[PDB]
Amino acid sequence: IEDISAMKNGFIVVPFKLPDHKALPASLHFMFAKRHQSSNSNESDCLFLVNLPLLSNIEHMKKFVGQLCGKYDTVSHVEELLYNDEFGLHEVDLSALTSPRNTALLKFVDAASINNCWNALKKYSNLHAKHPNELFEWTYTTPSFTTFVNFYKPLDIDYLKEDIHTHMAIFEQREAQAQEDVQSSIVDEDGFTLVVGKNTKSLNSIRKKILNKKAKKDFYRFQVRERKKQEI
Amino acid sequence: FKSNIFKLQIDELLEQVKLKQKHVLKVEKFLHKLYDILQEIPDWEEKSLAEVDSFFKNKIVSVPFVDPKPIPQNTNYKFNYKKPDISLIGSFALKAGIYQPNGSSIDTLLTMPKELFEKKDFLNFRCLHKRSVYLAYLTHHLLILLKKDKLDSFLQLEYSYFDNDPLLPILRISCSKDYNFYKTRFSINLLIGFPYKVFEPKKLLPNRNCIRILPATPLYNFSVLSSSTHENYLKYLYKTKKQTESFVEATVLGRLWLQQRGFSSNMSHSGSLGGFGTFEFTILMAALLNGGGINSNKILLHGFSSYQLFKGVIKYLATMDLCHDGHLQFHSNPASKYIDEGFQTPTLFDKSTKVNILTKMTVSSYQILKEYAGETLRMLNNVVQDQFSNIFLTNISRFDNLKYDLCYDVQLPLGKYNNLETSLAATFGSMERVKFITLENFLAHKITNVARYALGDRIKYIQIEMVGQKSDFPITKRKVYSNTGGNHFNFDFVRVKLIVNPSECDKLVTKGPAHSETMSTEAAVFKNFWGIKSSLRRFKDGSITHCCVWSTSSSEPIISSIVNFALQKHVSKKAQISNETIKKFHNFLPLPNLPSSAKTSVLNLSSFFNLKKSFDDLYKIIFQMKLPLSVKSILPVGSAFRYTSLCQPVPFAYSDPDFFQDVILEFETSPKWPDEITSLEKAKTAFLLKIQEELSANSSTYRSFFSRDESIPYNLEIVTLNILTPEGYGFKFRVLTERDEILYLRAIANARNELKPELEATFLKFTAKYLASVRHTRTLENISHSYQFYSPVVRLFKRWLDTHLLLGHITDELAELIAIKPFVDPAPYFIPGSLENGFLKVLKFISQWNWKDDPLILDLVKPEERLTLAQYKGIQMNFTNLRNSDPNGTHLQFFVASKNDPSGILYSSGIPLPIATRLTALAKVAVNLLQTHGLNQQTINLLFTPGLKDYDFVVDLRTPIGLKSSCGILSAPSNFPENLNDLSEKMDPTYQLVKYLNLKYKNSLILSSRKYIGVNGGEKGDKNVITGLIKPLFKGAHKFRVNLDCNVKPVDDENVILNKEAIFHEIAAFGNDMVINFETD
Amino acid sequence: APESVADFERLLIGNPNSSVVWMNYMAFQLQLSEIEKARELAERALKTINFREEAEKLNIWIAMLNLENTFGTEETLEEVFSRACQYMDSYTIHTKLLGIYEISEKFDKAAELFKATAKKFGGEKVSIWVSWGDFLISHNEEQEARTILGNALKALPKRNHIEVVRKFAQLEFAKGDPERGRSLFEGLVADAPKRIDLWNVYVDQEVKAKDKKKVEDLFERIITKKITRKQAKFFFNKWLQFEESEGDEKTIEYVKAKATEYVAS
Repeated sequence: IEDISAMKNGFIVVPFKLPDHKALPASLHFMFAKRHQSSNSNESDCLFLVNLPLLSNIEHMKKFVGQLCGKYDTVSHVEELLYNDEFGLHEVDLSALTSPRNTALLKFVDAASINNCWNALKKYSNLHAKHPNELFEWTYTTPSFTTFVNFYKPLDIDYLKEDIHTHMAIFEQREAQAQEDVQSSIVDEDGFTLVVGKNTKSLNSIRKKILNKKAKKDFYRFQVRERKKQEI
Repeated sequence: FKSNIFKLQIDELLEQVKLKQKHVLKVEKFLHKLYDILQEIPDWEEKSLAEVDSFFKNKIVSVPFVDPKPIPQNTNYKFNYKKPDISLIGSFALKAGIYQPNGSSIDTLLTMPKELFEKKDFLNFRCLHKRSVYLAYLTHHLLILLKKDKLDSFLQLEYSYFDNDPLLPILRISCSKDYNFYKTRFSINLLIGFPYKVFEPKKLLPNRNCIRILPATPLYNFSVLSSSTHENYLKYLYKTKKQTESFVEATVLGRLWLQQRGFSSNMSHSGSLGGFGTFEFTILMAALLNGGGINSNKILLHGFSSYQLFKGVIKYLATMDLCHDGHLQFHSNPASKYIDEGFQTPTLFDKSTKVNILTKMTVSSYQILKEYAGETLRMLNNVVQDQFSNIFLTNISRFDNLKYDLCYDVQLPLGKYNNLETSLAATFGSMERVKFITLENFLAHKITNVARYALGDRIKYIQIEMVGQKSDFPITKRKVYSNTGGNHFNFDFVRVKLIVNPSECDKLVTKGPAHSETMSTEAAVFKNFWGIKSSLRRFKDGSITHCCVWSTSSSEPIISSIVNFALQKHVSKKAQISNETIKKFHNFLPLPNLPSSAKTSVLNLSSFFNLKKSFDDLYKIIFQMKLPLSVKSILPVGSAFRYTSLCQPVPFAYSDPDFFQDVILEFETSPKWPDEITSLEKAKTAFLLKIQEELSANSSTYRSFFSRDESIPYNLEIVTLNILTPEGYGFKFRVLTERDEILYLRAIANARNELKPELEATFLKFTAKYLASVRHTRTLENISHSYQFYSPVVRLFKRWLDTHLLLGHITDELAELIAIKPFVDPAPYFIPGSLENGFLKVLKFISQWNWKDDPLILDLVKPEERLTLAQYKGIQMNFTNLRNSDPNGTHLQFFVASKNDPSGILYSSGIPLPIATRLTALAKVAVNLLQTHGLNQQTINLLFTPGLKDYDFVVDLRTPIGLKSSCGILSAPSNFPENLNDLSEKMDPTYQLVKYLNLKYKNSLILSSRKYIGVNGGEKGDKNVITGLIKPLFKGAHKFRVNLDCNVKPVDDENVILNKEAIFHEIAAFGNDMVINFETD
Repeated sequence: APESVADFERLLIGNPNSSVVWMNYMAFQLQLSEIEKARELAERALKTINFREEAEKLNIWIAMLNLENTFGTEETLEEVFSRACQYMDSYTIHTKLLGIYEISEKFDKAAELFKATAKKFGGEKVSIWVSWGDFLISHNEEQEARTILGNALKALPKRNHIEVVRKFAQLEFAKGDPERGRSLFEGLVADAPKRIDLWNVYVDQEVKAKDKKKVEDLFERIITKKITRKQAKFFFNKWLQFEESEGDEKTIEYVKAKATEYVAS
């Protein structure tokens, strides 16, 4: 039960001694990791993290890599963190509609960094598998009533003013450019013009409209012949 | 259509209620053996009083001599018994014997001889004393014959009363486990009566005296004359049963309706309820078959079905008065005629037999029958819903707190029959005995008249139940002997029940007549009725009238005060008055920390109207500010604006979660809105910024800041304007424009097929917050003004849900709808006239609700815009489409709909099936508690204790500061602080904490809390629990994945289960400075 | 094992993502033979499962596909085909319906679906050509298989040409014609004689094909061509493993002698 150190899929368990509770009858926090492969330019040299602890941030991974290099004495320096929808709020871009659950991605600087922290976490897996008491202690930046009144706090009026003004300026620039691009006589390569109207301002919206979208039976002699037939 | 549905439904009820020929043959064989027995009973002659005294002294049977006993110094006649004329009376005799759960009865008349009659036996108890010694001799000889033929092994014989008539005792024989009819559950009654036309009707009239010491005794005249004319009724009903074909189904329908309402054919003038059952229904429908027109037209025809007969007779009892305006006249052996003179008593009169039928019914019984007739006539003329089970399958008479709106327990330590003159304030003399033969009758009529004249218009109807009335006594007793109730009389105490007019439920003064030079008779009865409490006050306009002023109190009503005064004045000095149930209910409602809150009534709205006044001042200011887009509308949409806030709004009380009432601020139409949702919210933020700048630059006394709204998912820039107006109130302005519905529909269109239901939930949250909320608010405010008691009922129901920890996951508008259901549709009950009756009606309805089959359709209106046939059927088709898409209800449980919202999902969306089943289970446990145990302070205390069980863990937390005063409840914060950070400091986080942990462990855990810490944080208002349930999804152990969305622990290299302790330590580190206790299972 | 419908329903409430008991319930209604309740059950499942469970969505997609192949008709196949290609990845739905056609033995209709997926998605994908070659050489139709390779050669880019001739040569060595595989292999080393990984899969496939003289002459051709040190010792030691697995000590000594005169340079 202490030798469950590597899954068949290839995931390394990283247990953690948590700070104990004053009224508790130490404890274990099961963290998982595996390196990620992708042809994306901004998704090179990245580690897939599964079951992150509560509200773990840039500071959390900084303290963790500090403890890791202090223990195993490797050179590994993390760069950023991706896919931190730990709650599930930033899932859908409603803005882009109008105009990796429970996981995270950790960025490193180079292949030396990723391979050094990789063998560090491998030695950590063997560390739990042979002697599960010499592990790290995961700590939270534990919130108190100061962070709670930050969660119940009024907003900064100057920050609000600056954000509103800059967003309005960039939105006006983009809107004016798109309007001119629509009503700037879009002539195709083979002589074809395009039919826009007065008061339209989005060629995207034109494509979106496209994506959204007298039998006189008694006239002739044969027909009146069949009419005579239907009288018979 | 109505014909088809009602015919199939009455066919179902008749095949349900139909009895069996095996039971019929068993009981007729048994009564045939009783026939042989009574023909073997031998006759006997004139004997004397001391002779029959020695007879029944040496014998075990005791004669039931009624009060007063016959005395040989004053009786100059003697006794005899010859062959009685035997007949069988009952529904079986009318060929309508039906199954009854507790049992039924077939009576048998043993008719007394004319040759035994003397022509002056009707005078002065003579014929009834003859009847008593008659029945006693018959009991003795039937006892000999049963000891002879060995039927004594399982037959039990007792004395009883014919429909609770204390002057007319009968016999009652019953069988326990070949002539045994125990499977039939019958009990046969033996009646001693008189033949037809055996005394003078013109001397037997209700105004003709038969007791001399001049006042008459009409009920005694009725008893002797009905016991004479029992069989003429039987042959007349046999004639009408030959004449019409549907009589038996009509009378079983009437009988089941009467027993479902709670009436009976028993005596009601002894402080009981009833007087109208099977026999009265049959005689009445026979008279209505004979006719009933104003010029003797026929109202009911022979070819009518039972539906038509029932509709006709209930139309007659609803429309026509028979007590105070007119009377009905018919002949049994030529036509019936209504005449226009009320006799202040129920008056259906037969001149062929010279009888009044409903003299067992008192005035209050007739009043309640009139109201029930009106209610069922309304439900018959209702064409929209199915009212059938609504009328016939809901016995409301179980709980008196659900049948009547105010119950009153009064104890009467009387003493003795000669101690009456000291223990009463009234007088029970000779002519009082003549008019009101039994002490129970006299005291009951005294309480009815006293309480009715005392209350006046504060009650619609009244009822006096005599708790402890045993209508059964053995053969060895002279009458019903008891020692309960502080005296030797047949009651424990008096239950005074009131059907109350809610508008005049709390009028402070009790207005009387004016003042002339001469003391009028009415003002004289007023002065001798009130004594010290009366006065003569000059009002504001200048009238000079008598009135007895009271004082309002929160904990107890003026009805309680006035009935206390009236009973302790004009009844006795020893009675005890109580309604601690409603006393404790008014105590359980919160009391705001305000001046004069204790003496303030429960219907006061002055705090709400002060809030509205401050809002209107701010409304004028922001309306006359100057903006680039002029303001089009400002709509208050808050819970205080619809009177359903839990804590009443106190000035400067800034810790109640309903401190900031929502207002919608909508500008004029403009074509220059942005067309990108984030920049649109930012433009609305720009408008609010300009508004705030102008306010802080012009009207500096107001204070203001800016907050966020994260209740709408994926729309993260919604900024709201918090405004603190210096009368101590807060409003968060949010802006609604003409582009929001368009952009949300466009987003849900352009989203792909997986994420479409997520944006469905998003748009539905948006609608329920912004658009239908305004309609909801104005509708509920209007109908609350028409229904005052809706606001205390919804406040008590929200308190109940908060203490049972369901409010965090059930929205307040759904709470208000499920609270207002009984006020809108109280069928078949009454409109609630007490906080107690309303809340318990809500609990009974939510317990009996089967939401898997039954949707909730409401028509939020003033009493008699309603949802017509097409809209009703369309909403039901929406419901059945939802149930075909979801038969089990894993996604939706409550389908509630009204005129402002025919969708059916809009308010009950996103509700956990554990929470819904827990709510229904709590209601069922509550109603079973009230079924097994009587309603009292311990039961309601157990109702309000939180559960804390069935939860897999509980987390007990406390705040560093008690919040009762800051929430505004006395057992006060004067001014706003100079720092909004200190406002956030005195604020409370626990709801945001439990919401964020719900959002975190939404895949695996259900975490609930208490919302209102100011009432539910103990005596200081500083405690909050966090209960947590594990899903079966992670109670099972599963394969390792990548989007499992839980903190886990593997059981091997492939399969994993959840990490309970790690969750617990995460919550502990989150609430490190706040969590105190933690219990696990 | 659960048997009753109420227990089935309560387990579907208890686990909404357990596609294994979802297919147990659809198997139960197939044993009781209700295709109407089958399609409504698939509709209820696609309504109740999560949106981020795309693997379970694909599983219920192929589930309704299996039920409409075994017990449905061709018009329903077209309807669910269209709705699945509208919702999920149409090339994947093409391959799954292809595989169900393989296990249901409809040769001509499976072949029409090969033509369909080759005309729509043959410009960028290669696995449809792999599966078409597998079907046609299980049908033993070699010249039409070669013309399908030619359609891949004219419809794909150059690196995809290399991949399709490589996979066709591998399936030729596996179950097709070995001399045709040899011909495409020598043609491929005539186009590109440098590709060490290509030479590696070539020598692994001949040492699994077990033809001794060709193993010899191909390895001598590797001796004649330029090879670096690590790949040289790789080919040398794997040839040692082949010769010791078959047991020719004279060839063992020959390889050790040529290895000594190679390292003595």
